[PDB]
Amino acid sequence: EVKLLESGGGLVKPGGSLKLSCTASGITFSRYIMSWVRQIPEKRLEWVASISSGGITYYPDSVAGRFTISRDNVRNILYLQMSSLRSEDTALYYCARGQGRPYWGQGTLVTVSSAKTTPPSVYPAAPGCGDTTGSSVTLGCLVKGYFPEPVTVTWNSGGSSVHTFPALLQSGLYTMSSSVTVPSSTWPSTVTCSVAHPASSTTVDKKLE
Amino acid sequence: DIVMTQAAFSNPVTLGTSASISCRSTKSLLHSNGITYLYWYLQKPGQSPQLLIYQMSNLASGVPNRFSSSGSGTDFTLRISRVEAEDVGVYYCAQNLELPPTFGGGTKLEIKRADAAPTVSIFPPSSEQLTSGGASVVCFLNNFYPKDINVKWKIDGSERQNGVLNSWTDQDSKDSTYSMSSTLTLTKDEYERHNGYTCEATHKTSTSPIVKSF
Ligand SMILES: O=C(O)CCCC(=O)Nc1ccc(/C=C/c2ccccc2)cc1
Repeated sequence: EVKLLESGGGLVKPGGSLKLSCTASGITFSRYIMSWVRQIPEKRLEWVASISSGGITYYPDSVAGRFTISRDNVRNILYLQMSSLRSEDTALYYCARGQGRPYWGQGTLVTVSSAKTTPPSVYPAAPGCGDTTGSSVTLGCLVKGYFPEPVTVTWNSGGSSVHTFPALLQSGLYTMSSSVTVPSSTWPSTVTCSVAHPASSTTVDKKLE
Repeated sequence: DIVMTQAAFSNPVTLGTSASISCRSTKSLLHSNGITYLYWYLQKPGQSPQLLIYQMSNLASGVPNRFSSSGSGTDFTLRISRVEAEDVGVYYCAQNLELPPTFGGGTKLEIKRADAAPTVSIFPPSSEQLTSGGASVVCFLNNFYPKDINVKWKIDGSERQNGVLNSWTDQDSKDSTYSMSSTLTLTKDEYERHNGYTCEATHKTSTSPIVKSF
């Protein structure tokens, strides 16, 4: 197989440092111009650093002097040592073999802030007094008060009518809801929303009624 | 730097027909070896970027031949034949001819379909939430089309515009519709001194605003 895997991301205080790493199967880093790129909220990729096969390093002004890209040719590992981190550095960082047919990993999240990692509060959203109790019912789970943003809502895994809305920041904490739809002829069969928040190593399962 | 330019949007495309996404570079991407170093990738909501085409005309792994790219060294066109609902997302062109790596701003692919009214479902604060002092009322306006819509809140007949938060999804990869949620957040105290909350949704399809209250 051929794949790149970034790791090392997480929460960091402004002015702090962090070291990202990248390993791969099927790609020999020493032979290429290897790079690091990052994806911020804007969702438009930004080049962070590159290192040629010759070992020459390249950096944009945005990180010049604070970031250092390096490679361990023997163990086949790519690194990105970050320092004097700024809030503007918050993003999803990708490791990439850009030449020819580009390859990149799933990315690793780096969050720079003083804020605290808070677990999510999950509240069930089901029909109560006087509702459209019939064919096709809209159920849901409200998730609020968490941080960082990365959170995943899964419905019995077999969810095809799910609608997970973009999380919104509120007073420093994120909030989002997820709705699901199923025919009333199967409502009394157990509908559960599983909220996962790796940031706080928390997973909350709420069974609607 | 080699600047890559694409329009932010393209006209809505009918399912089953072809879509064309343009892109241009400030410098030819045609290398001396005869290869043109242009690649295209796709970004769908909640997914990592996916390579579609590289070296101008080579399909990446798992990419159906409905996708193709053509053009010169500075002007290119990504073509998607027989557009499918799952094709919605943002298409990016980029160059890997030289450093520094540069990328286009991305072009969002819009799918045109038949109008649809929003399925509205409202929910009162949960008991578990009230026991903590909080009080947020939620209502979903799901699977509607077009994406243009507007929700209004009414507490005891009065309009409560303050304290409301709205969140919209991207075009659905399956049904090509849009969805959104409206959440009026307040203290359990403010919530108690009232009763009868209204989630009003006025679309442009019908003249009968679908309103739900409790
Ligand atoms: O020989 C040369 O100088 C030309 C090659 C230069 C090069 O590596 N370019 C290059 C470097 C990195 C990328 C990364 C692209 C990417 C795209 C999507 C997600 C994550 C990363 C894309 C291209």
